[PDB]
Amino acid sequence: LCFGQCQYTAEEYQAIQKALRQGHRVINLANEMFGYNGWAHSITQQNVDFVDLNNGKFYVGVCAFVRVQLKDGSYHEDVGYGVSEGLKSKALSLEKARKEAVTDGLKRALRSFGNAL
Amino acid sequence: LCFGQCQYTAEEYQAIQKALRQGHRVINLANEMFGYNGWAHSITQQNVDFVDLNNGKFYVGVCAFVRVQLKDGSYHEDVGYGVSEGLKSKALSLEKARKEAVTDGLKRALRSFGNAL
Amino acid sequence: LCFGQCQYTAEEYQAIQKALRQGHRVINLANEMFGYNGWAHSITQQNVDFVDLNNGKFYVGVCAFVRVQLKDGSYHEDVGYGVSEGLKSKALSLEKARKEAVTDGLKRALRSFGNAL
Amino acid sequence: LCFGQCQYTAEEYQAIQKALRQGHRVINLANEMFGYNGWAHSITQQNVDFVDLNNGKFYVGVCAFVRVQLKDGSYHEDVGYGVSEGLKSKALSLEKARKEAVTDGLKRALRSFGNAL
Amino acid sequence: LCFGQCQYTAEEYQAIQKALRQGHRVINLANEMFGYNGWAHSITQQNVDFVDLNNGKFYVGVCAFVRVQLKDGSYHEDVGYGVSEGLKSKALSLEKARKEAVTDGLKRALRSFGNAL
Amino acid sequence: LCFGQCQYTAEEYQAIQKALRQGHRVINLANEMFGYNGWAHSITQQNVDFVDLNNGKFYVGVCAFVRVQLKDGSYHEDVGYGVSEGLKSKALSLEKARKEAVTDGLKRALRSFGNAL
Amino acid sequence: LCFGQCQYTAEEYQAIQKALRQGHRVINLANEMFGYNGWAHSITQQNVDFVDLNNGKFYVGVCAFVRVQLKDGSYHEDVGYGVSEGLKSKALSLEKARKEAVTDGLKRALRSFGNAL
Amino acid sequence: LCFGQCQYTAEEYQAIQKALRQGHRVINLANEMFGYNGWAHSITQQNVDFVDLNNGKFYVGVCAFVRVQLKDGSYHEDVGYGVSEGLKSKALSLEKARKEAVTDGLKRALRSFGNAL
Amino acid sequence: LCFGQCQYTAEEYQAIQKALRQGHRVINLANEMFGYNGWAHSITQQNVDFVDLNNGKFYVGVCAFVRVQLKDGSYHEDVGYGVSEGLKSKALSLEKARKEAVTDGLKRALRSFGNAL
Amino acid sequence: LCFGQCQYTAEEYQAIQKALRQGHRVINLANEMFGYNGWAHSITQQNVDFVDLNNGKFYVGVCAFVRVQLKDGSYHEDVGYGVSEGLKSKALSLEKARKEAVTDGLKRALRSFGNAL
Amino acid sequence: LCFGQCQYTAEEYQAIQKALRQGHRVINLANEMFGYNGWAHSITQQNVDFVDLNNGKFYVGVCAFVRVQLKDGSYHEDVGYGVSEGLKSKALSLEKARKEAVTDGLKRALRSFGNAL
Repeated sequence: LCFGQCQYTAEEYQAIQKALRQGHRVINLANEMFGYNGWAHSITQQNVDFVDLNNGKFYVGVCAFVRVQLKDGSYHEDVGYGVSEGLKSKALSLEKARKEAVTDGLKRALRSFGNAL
Repeated sequence: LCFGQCQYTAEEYQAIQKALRQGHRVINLANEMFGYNGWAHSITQQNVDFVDLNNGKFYVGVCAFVRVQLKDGSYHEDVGYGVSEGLKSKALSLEKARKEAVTDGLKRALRSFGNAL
Repeated sequence: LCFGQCQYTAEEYQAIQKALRQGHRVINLANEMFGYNGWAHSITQQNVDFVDLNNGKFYVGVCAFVRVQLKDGSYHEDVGYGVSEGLKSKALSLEKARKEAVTDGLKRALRSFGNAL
Repeated sequence: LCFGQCQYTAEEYQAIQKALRQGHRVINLANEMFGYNGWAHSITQQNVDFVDLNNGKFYVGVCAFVRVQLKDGSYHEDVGYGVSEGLKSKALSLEKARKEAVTDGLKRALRSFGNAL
Repeated sequence: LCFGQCQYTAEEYQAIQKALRQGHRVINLANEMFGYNGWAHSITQQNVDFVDLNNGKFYVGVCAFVRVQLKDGSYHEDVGYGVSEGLKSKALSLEKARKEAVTDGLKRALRSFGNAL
Repeated sequence: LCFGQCQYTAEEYQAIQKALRQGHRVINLANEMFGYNGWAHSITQQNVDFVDLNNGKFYVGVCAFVRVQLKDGSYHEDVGYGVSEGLKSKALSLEKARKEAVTDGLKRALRSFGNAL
Repeated sequence: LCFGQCQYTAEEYQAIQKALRQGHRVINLANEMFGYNGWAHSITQQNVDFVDLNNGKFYVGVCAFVRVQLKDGSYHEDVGYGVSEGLKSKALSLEKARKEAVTDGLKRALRSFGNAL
Repeated sequence: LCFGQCQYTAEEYQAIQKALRQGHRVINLANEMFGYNGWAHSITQQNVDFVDLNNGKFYVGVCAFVRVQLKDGSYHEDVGYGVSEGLKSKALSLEKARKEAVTDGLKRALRSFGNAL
Repeated sequence: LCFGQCQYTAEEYQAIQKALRQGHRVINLANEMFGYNGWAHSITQQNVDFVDLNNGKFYVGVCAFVRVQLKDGSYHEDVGYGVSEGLKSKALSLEKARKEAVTDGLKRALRSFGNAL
Repeated sequence: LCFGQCQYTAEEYQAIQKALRQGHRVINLANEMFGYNGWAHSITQQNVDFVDLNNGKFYVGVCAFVRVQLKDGSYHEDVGYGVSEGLKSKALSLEKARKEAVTDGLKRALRSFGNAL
Repeated sequence: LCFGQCQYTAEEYQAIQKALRQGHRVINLANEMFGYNGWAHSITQQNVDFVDLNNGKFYVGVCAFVRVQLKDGSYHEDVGYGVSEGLKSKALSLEKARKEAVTDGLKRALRSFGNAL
């Protein structure tokens, strides 16, 4: 059926659970375990907490919520934070903080499914 | 069926209830009890109560609502709070407070299902 | 069927009513009576009434609405209030008040189903 | 069927009407008459009319709308008011007023079904 | 069927119309005529027109819309007004005005169904 | 069927039209013609145009829209206005104006169905 | 069927068209042509353009949109305007303008169906 | 079927197209071509561009969008503009401008169906 | 079927495509190609960019989005702009600009279907 | 079926893919490849970034999002930008910028389907 | 079936996964792997972080969220950032930043499906 409506078989579910019980690495692990079409992730919220200028340096902090969903319908959502310090230009700091926040949120949300992740 | 619409069997329900009657640890317990696809959790609301600057120290407090849902449809929601004191940088304090709030909310919401959690 | 659509049997309903006629304790009682998947609770509204600073002390009051729902569809909603006085730090006072409000609301809403609760 | 969609039988309806023709007490009466799963109640609106400080005393007034619904679908909604005077602390006055308002609204809404209530 | 979808029988409709052709009293009359599950009422809107302080007295006026609905689906809505004068305390005046407004609205809306009401 | 979905019979429609071709009086006429469950009325909008204080007198004007609907689905909506002059107290003037506006709107909307009304 | 879903017969449609090809008068004509349950009208928008005070006289102008709908589903909407000049009191001017606007809108919208109207 | 869902026959469509290929006049033409129940028109938006006072004269301009729809479902929408100059009173200018705008919009939208209109 | 749900036949589609491969003129072409009931157009957005007063002259610019839809469901949307310069009166400039914008948008959107348009 | 719900055949899909693998020109190419009824395009968002006046010259920049959709349901969305410099009049600059933005967005969005575009 | 509802076959899924395990280049790779109708992409959010003027130079930073969806229903969303520095004109900087942000977001979102991308 369509994504979010299919169901696993007994053997497939058992194998997946056994493997589970035991950021490119985590993405590769997820693709190998669930399959390229077996999982999805999205961003539900993001905002900038503060942007401060020190003596020629920028300090930035970003928050982001990441939602991970499976083919069956189960989901997990967690928060991620990104920080950049000691940089000279605003753009690089903001870019790094925003990307790191999303990556950390994805990692934390994907850890909830098992110890392997 | 799809998540949120399936139903347990008599034997499975009895076994789950017997086991129930009796934050990585609680996550592992939940995955072992309900299964990797048997439970879900989400964040419904979050806000910053206050950010104050003392004599070189930051005090922060964060609130968060966490909703836990099962395969059948039952759900439980509870509040969690995170606090950071004595830190030097704003970003670390905010990150720690936000993550701790979500973790505490998840723990409290997952305790409502039984004594084992 | 799915949660919120199932119906009780005559014998089960009679037994539940007889037991009913007669905050970890109330949670345990509810789980024993209705079952781990037989009841649910949620938070519909919450706000801070006031935060005042006395001579080195914080006074806080919080309101919260708690909704309790059963497997059949019946529901009960009630208000709860939490107060903290004599504390030194804002964060602890707020946390205690917020949690106590939710707990009191849950207790009051769960009392409406019978004398046992 | 699900709550809000079932229908009474002729004998059950006749018995209920005969009994009807004739705040823990009213709750017990309702549970005995309709059953623990035969009625529900909720809060639709609530607000604080005024908070005034006299010579060391607090005067408070609260309004609340309470909606009572039955298994069949019939419903009744009424207003309730709570007042607190002569108290010393704001939190206790607010708590008492809010709870009393909800209780009075529930009583008034539950009186509309018959003389027994 | 569910409330708001059932239909009367010819004899029942004829008897009800004959009886109709001819605030606890009106409530009792309605319950006797339509039945405890044969009618419903609700509040759609309410507001405070003005609150004025005279030489130690409070003058208050409240408006309210009341909607009455039957089992078949027919409905009638009317306005009600409540006034309090000569009182000393704000809370009692507001409570009396608000309750009287709802009661008057219910009476006026219930009069539209026939002369008996 | 439910209200707003039923249909008339040929003889009933012919009789109703013949009678039609030819504020308690108009309400009684409508109830006698269409039946206690054959018509409905509601308020869609209402506002206060102005409140002015003359030399000890209040002048008030109110607008209201009234919608009348039948069992089949046909409907008619019209405006009504209420005015009060020469009164001493604000509350009585407002009450009279508001009620008169609704009554006039109902009359005008009910006149559109025929000459008898 | 329900209003807005029925369909005419060939003979009835032909007769209606022949009669069509050829404010109480227009209302009577419409009721005679389409039937008391064959047409409907409503108000979609209304506002006050201006209220000016001359040397003891009030000038008022009101706009209104009127929508006319038939049993089949066809509809026509048109604008109407009402003006009052030379009056002494605000309330009468406003009432007359508002009613005249609705009447003119109804007339203009009902003229679009044929020359007879 | 209901309006907006019926379909033409081959002969009727051919005749209508042949006639088409070739503001009371345009309304009469449309009623003769499509039928009294074969077309509809409505107003989707209207606003006042400007109102300026010259040396004792009013200049007004109004915009309006008119949507024309047929029985099958096809539709056409176009803009219309109305202007009044040299008038003495505001009300007459506004009325004339508003009505002329709607009429012009209807004409322009009805021209899109063919050369005959 | 209803508009927006029908489908072409193979021969009709082939003929239409062959003819396509090759503002009253474009309207006539569209009506001849698709048919009077084979195409539709609408306005989705419109606004005034600026209105400036030079030495006795008005400069105006208007934007408009035009959406063209066919019987099958295919659609095309494009922007149109209208400009008026050297005029003496505001109303004529605005009218001309607004109408020209819609016409240009219609032309551009209708050109996307083929070279013939 | 209706647009956005049909499906290609194996041979047609293979031919289209082979042709794909390899602003009037791109429009002609798209119409020849997918067909006059095989593709659609729309505008989802547009805004003006800035309008600055230099020494007698206007500088303008416009952004636009363009969404391209096919008969099956696949879609692609991309951003386009338009710039005008050295012009004398505001209207021409704005018109050119807005049209160029939409054209560039359409081109970029249509390039994503293959190398031929 | 329609896009977002179809399902892969076992052999096709296996081949796609094997190929996956291993910005025109990435677009070509995606079209070759999934097919011209096998994938889609869209923009969910975009904003300008800051626009600063240095000594004759413009510094710009843009954020964008890109959502990639497949035929089955699986999806992945990621953030992209674009920066422009050292440019002389605002328009070129903004255009380059906005386009680069979307391209980077597309690349990052498309990398999540496998190592080949």
